[PDB]
Amino acid sequence: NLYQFKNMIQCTVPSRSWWDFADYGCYCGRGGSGTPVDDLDRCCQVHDNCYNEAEKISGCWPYFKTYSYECSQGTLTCKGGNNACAAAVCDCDRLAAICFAGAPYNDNDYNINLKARC
Amino acid sequence: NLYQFKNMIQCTVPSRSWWDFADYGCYCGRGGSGTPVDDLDRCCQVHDNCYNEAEKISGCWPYFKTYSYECSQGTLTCKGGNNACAAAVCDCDRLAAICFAGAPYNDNDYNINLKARC
Ligand SMILES: CCCCCCCCOC[C@H](COP(=O)(O)OCCN)OP(=O)(O)CCCCCCC
Ligand SMILES: CCCCCCCCOC[C@H](COP(=O)(O)OCCN)OP(=O)(O)CCCCCCC
Ligand SMILES: [Ca+2]
Ligand SMILES: [Ca+2]
Ligand SMILES: [Ca+2]
Ligand SMILES: [Ca+2]
Repeated sequence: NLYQFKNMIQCTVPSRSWWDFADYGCYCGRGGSGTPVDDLDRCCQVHDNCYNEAEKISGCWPYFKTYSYECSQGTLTCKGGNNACAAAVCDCDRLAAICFAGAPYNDNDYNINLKARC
Repeated sequence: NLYQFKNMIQCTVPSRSWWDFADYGCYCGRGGSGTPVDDLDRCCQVHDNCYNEAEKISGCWPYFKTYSYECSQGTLTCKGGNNACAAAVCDCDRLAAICFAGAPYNDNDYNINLKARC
C-alpha cells in the first residue's frame, strides 16, 4: 500500500523527502501520460504501468493492498505472507524505489505545467 | 551570421558562454526534432523554424549572411544596410537571444542522449 511504498522510498533515498516525488515530471504523482521528462520520470512511468498490470489480477488494488517486505540498508526484498496481489504490487514498489535511487533528481522538473510539457 | 549571433547572446546573457547553448535539449545545436525539453529548448525550436522561413528567400543562407545590428545595454536592434535576407536573419537571431535571456538554464538538459530523449 502507498504508506509502505513511501517507506520503501525512505529505505533507498535517505535525504530526500518522499513528498519530493509526489509531483515530479509527467508521471510522478497520481496518473501520468506523455513523454517522460527524465530518468526519474521514467521510473514512475514503468511503476504506473506495473500497477496497471497488477490491477488486471481482479480484486487487486495496488494503492491499498498491504504486503510484506524488508529494508536492509539500501536494499529491499518482498517476504512471506503475500497473496498474488501483494506479491505483484510489492514487486512494483520495490523496483520503483530502487529506480528512484539511481536517477538524478532535477528540481526544474518538480511541479511542471503538465499541460505545456506532457 | 553565426559569429554575430554569438555576440548577440553575449549582449543579452553575458554571464554564460555561448558554448552552453550549442548542445542543449533536442533543438539547441545543428538541427533538432522531438518534443522541446523545456523553455530554453523551445527558444531554439522557434529559432530553427525562423531560419527555415528565411531560407525561402532566394539566395538566403542564415548561417552565413552578415547583418547590421547594435547591442545597447542588454537590448538588441537590427539596423540599416540589411537586404531582405539579412533583415529576416537578424530578426530571427535577435528574438532567439532575447528568448535565451528569459529562460532558466537546466544543466541536466545539456548534451543529452538525443536518441533516448528526443
Ligand atoms: C495529492 C497527491 C496524492 C499523493 C500520492 C499519490 C501517488 C501514490 O502512488 C502514485 C503512483 C502510482 O499510481 P498511479 O500514478 O495512479 O498509477 C497508475 C496506475 N493507474 O506512483 P508514482 O510512480 O507515480 C510515485 C509517487 C510517489 C509517492 C510516494 C508515496 C505515497
Ligand atoms: C561560432 C560557430 C559555432 C557553431 C555552433 C553550432 C550550432 C548551430 O546553430 C544554429 C542553430 C539553428 O540552425 P539549425 O539547427 O540548423 O536550424 C536550421 C534548420 N532549418 O541555432 P540554435 O537555435 O539551434 C542554438 C545555437 C547555439 C549556438 C550559437 C552559435 C553561435
Ligand atoms: Ca507528475
Ligand atoms: Ca504516476
Ligand atoms: Ca541539441
Ligand atoms: Ca537547432
